[PDB]
Amino acid sequence: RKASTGNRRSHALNSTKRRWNANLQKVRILVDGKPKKVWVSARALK
Amino acid sequence: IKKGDNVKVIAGKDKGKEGKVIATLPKKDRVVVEGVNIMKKHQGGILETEAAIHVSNVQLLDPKTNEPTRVGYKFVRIAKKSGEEIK
RNA sequence: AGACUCGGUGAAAUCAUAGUACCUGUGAAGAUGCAGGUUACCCGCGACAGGACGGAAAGACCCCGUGGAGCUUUACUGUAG
RNA sequence: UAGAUAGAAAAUAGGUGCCCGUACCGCAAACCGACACAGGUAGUCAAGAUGAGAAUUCUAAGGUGAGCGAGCGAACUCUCG
RNA sequence: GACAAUGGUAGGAGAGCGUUCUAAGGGCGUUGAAGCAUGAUCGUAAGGACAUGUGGAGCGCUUAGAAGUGAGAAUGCCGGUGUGAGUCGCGAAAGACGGGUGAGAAUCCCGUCCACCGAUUGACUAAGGUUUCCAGAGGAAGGCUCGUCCGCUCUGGGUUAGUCGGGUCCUAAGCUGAGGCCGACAGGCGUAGGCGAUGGAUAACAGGUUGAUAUUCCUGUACCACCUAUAAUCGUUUUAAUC
RNA sequence: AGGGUAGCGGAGAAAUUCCAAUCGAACCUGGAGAUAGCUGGUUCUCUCCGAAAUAGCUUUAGGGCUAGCCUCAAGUGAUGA
RNA sequence: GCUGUAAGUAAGCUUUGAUCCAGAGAUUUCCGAAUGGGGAAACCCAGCAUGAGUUAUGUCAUGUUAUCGAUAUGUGAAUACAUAGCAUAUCAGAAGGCACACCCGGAGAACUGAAACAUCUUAGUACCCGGAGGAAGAGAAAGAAAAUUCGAUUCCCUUAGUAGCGGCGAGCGAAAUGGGAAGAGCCCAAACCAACAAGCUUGCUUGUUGGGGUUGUAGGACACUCUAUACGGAGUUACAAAGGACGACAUUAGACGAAUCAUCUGGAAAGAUGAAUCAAAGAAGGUAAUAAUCCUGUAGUCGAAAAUGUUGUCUCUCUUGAGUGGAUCCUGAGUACGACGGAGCACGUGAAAUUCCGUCGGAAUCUGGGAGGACCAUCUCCUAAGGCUAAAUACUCUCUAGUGACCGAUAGUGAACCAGUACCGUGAGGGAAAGGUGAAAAGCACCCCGGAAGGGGAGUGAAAUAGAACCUGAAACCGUGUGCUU
Ligand SMILES: [Mg+2]
Ligand SMILES: [Mg+2]
Ligand SMILES: [Mg+2]
Ligand SMILES: [Mg+2]
Ligand SMILES: [Mg+2]
Ligand SMILES: [Mg+2]
Ligand SMILES: [Mg+2]
Ligand SMILES: [Mg+2]
Ligand SMILES: [Mg+2]
Ligand SMILES: [Mg+2]
Ligand SMILES: [Mg+2]
Ligand SMILES: [Mg+2]
Ligand SMILES: [Mg+2]
Ligand SMILES: [O]
Ligand SMILES: [O]
Ligand SMILES: [O]
Repeated sequence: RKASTGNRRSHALNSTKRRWNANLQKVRILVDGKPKKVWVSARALK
Repeated sequence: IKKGDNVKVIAGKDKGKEGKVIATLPKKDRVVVEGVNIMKKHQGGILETEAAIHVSNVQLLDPKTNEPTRVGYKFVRIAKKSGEEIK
């Protein structure tokens, strides 16, 4: 999917403002059902 | 809507007069008829051509009297107040 | 060479109205314009430059503003890395 | 050289040969500079006597007379002796 | 009829005038509306009638309603007009005379003299500007004066290439960049190749000629590539001439 | 001559210097009629009344709030001087 | 009658019906997504096929030539298998544009208010990007609620600036019951069967179609009973399946369309004066001055060869519909949920439900599961983890017809006129001033001075002190003369 995903605020311990990502997990592999490669999550690879 | 027939000019310079017409000029809405003579000049002292007026005019055929011209039935053809002969 | 006279052409910043003296005094406490005196026919032209708290520039100095920017730090709180 | 491919053309005759730009000023009155503005504006040629010399002084080639002038010959300022 | 009060900024309260428009009613108007101008008039004020002149077609009045409803001042915006002032300036510079023209000339044309630059105020091209170029007329404004003139107006007319600078040849810096790697989207990077000259290679010279074009036109003499036509060399299409 | 780097930036033999005549962070548009306890300006007549410049608190003293001091309409009712 | 604005001249056209109006069609150079290559936009350079002209080359005419994907081919081998790639063909695919409007989604600020400010607010606004529509979004209950329960969604009112959130300050802000507009509900997945498929364990199961079946008061499967029958029918092409014939209405040119005479003034009447008329038409504008009866016009009525649009009936298609019983099976998995950080729900981590995001762990199978504002129990209601859906609504670049206690040239669009122009700036971009002769051009023949310009005269016209810088023509400002005075 390859997207900075969930871009919202980051509060400190006293709640100033700051933007962040939550960049969703993706790791690349030789796909075990098609001989090519692509970014893939871990949550699918259970 | 007129091509050289009779009229009576009623509401202009001098009235009670009649005459026969030349160019109608559909855009400017101004007809040419005996009854106005401008003293134009070129390089004569005067020229005495013929000038125009707006339609303050009316027709007269049978009654020998002005009437509202009234194009009536299709036989189009003119059909005046009292009498119905061609325009 | 400019300036100055004659011919030609012809701007400007400025400008509350003006027929615009001086002294001593008063006064926002340094007056062409006020009080009291003094002298001075009306109008010019060329020069000087004391005054018009003259012009030009909503004072560059100083201060105020719970005005603003830039900069520093062992000021606070946060942050990229 | 791999390869093409039957097997040329000496020198001869004849013809065929596209688009753009080309005028003018270009150390200037025409470009930038708001002006017909004492500014800048790369490059080539660059003669004669004197001189080491593209320096300097005077002249060829050639170009120009500078887009207000006539008077008087005071202050004052400026430029020169 | 008496009695008393009636200065006044900030500011509070009250009554009022006029403008534009609307609704209704009633009226005026070429036998001259509105506006404008003049005036010695009415009202306590804001204001309003009247007479006259100009003007050349719409307007008032009473009652009430709604308002973009009033302007002397913003270092206020716009426009016009002065003041300064016929005053400073007229943008380095050597001109003079004669003869013409013309309505009219210090300034225009012609000539003679004079003076000036001369590693230049000269001659040639690039960038650049875009018809300013030339002829014939014109002088309303422009020209820092005048102007019979101009780079201003009006009409008409002018720029010629197989060989010149360039393209159909090449390329660096750099730019773009299939596929591709990256990034939230946009898009960013970059190979292949491709574009891009101030450089590299490249076939031409002298003279003459117009008011205005010149290695472009003509005059003569030359060159490169190419096709077509023609033959003196080749000989399995090998290798040999040959690409 | 041809090219590059662009403003929360660039380049800087470093001066806070240059970045299309401007630089303690360019330029145009949009947010935006930003904000201002500050200055300046606020349009037609009359009539009646008529002050204050103090107390307190105020990251407040040139601002604000409340009480004072005014006005208007009701009410009280002779309480006031 | 015509040869636009825009005059004027000359040539010509037109009852054999021009010009003009409306609909269809033909052409539609070049640039521009630009698309054969390249490119300083509107220029250049090529390729291939065919075909013009040459003896022949140069030169031309037409057509064709990008990329991407998504299909069909062949071909592929770095490695044999065969994939990456490679050459070719097809597609009305897409790219781009825009109305700065309205919608959804991604990302996403600061001045400011707080009397300062960091939580906060402004604001989830701006601008940017993306996508689609003519409307979008949402959506058919894993609700709302607590009764005599109702049974998609959206919008308007109202509840309410209430309840609540909050450095409890600033401020923010619902929802439900109720009254209304519009009213619509449906298909998959799964368990079951048939068919074909590799593993054929010769066990059946997975892979693909068709059926089959779509839910809470539980439903379907499976078994059983009837309806229907290739149709009695419901069909509904705007979801529910996707194609086509044939009538009515509106739109794009238009036509008809009642009625008045005179006197005075006047340069000219449409006014005053009188006597008359039509009215389904006294709305409006023009006409030499103010017009129901002069013209255009209106009320009303008629009218479309062709094209479009919306509607209708037969074609047209396509379809079985209920009930019982519930032995056995199925009811959407790395999902739901929890924690951790965050967002959003009016709701700031607060006791904080409910919903979404990322990492990580990690349930059940109807005697089930979720909610009912922490959490457990009883009760009540509903059944996610798959999808579609008209109207009611918001806006108007634009057109048609209309309207205004809206402006009437320093106002109003910036723009009434040849304006996004001249102009300024390298460029993004910013941005002007300027309406009126008269009724009609009848726009000053002719004389005179003058080089001309300009003027005095004469004439056109009611008026030329209306004569083109032309209605009206104020004040500043400048003059000429003059009563009084210095
Ligand atoms: Mg003089
Ligand atoms: Mg050139
Ligand atoms: Mg010069
Ligand atoms: Mg020498
Ligand atoms: Mg004024
Ligand atoms: Mg002479
Ligand atoms: Mg330096
Ligand atoms: Mg402001
Ligand atoms: Mg008070
Ligand atoms: Mg298409
Ligand atoms: Mg949490
Ligand atoms: Mg999660
Ligand atoms: Mg006016
Ligand atoms: O402003
Ligand atoms: O403002
Ligand atoms: O402002």
